[PDB]
Amino acid sequence: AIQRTPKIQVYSRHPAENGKSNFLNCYVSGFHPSDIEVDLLKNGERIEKVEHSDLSFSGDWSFYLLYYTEFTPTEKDEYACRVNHVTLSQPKIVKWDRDM
Amino acid sequence: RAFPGLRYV
Amino acid sequence: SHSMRYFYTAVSRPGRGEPRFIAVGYVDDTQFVRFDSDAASPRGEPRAPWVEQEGPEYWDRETQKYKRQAQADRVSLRNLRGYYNQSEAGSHTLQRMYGCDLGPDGRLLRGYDQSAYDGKDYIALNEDLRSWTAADTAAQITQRKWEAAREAEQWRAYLEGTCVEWLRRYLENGKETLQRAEHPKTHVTHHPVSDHEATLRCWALGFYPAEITLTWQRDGEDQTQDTELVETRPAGDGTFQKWAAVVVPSGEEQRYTCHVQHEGLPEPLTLRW
Repeated sequence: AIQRTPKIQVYSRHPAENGKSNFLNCYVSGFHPSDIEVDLLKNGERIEKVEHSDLSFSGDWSFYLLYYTEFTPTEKDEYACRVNHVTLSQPKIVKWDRDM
Repeated sequence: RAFPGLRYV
Repeated sequence: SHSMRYFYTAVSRPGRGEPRFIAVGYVDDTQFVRFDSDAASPRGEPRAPWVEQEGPEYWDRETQKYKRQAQADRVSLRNLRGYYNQSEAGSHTLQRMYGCDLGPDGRLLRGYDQSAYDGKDYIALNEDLRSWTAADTAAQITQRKWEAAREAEQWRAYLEGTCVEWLRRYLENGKETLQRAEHPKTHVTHHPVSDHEATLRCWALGFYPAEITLTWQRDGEDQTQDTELVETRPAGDGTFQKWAAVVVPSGEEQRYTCHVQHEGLPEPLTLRW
């Protein structure tokens, strides 16, 4: 019935250090219904080995999912999360900002 | 340990 | 206090097959089980080490329960569409959350069994575990069916017995991880936002359980209404992250302090930029 758009957060599991393996996360939350498209991008290109948590939801019935991939950050490589949802007319792209 | 019962809405 | 919580989601997909059913189970903030009806020959699967030794009869039993629930939810979704006179062309979602909360003595504080349809309350087992609250006249059809079939008695038996007993068993089996707090690792970042203001952001990383308090003060005075808080998010390894930010006049950063409260910290931590 009422649809809720996802909040989107892109971040690493541990503080990033160039050359050290890590995990890149895209956390989507607060959305309804549960169907959602989430891709992790490296320099604009979809990352292939990306997994996600099992679908669950919060007390207000809205859903949340963690998408993640193992990665080794470098100074020059750019990462982002691309999300599409029925509430979104075009995909939303959120960039990873390590200095946040 | 999940609920064992079952009833339609 | 501790809790065990199950979350069921069933979603119809007209013209793309039969409804998909997903279940997950948690003790406190730690998932321990999943089931996905779209898997080929689906099974209840462990997601925490402290149920991996439960054995095949247990896992066969949980799998049997999930398969029956998945099939039944297909019937329930069809019934609901009929109650509401909804079009078969639209997709719909049925959710259930249930479980038990325990006090420090292991006694049941509260049991739950609440359902939602189309993203909003449909029917809920009341606190007394003996009566129902229906959200509308469609849910009143379900309520009369469940009252005639003594559904509440079955849930109460589970919530006051099985739920409590198995939660206590999981807590003992997994005590090395479930009953141990992980303190947050903290730092402050700083970003100018204009010629005259700057963002101070206080980070807490790697903590368990998820409950945490992050606050900002200006010369000791709480800045509650000026602090931006993000919802606590998973790190992906079973721990959590949170940040709290404040926008301050450039040159006044030195007045501000971040304060961190967590079960894993015997004394609150103070940070400054």
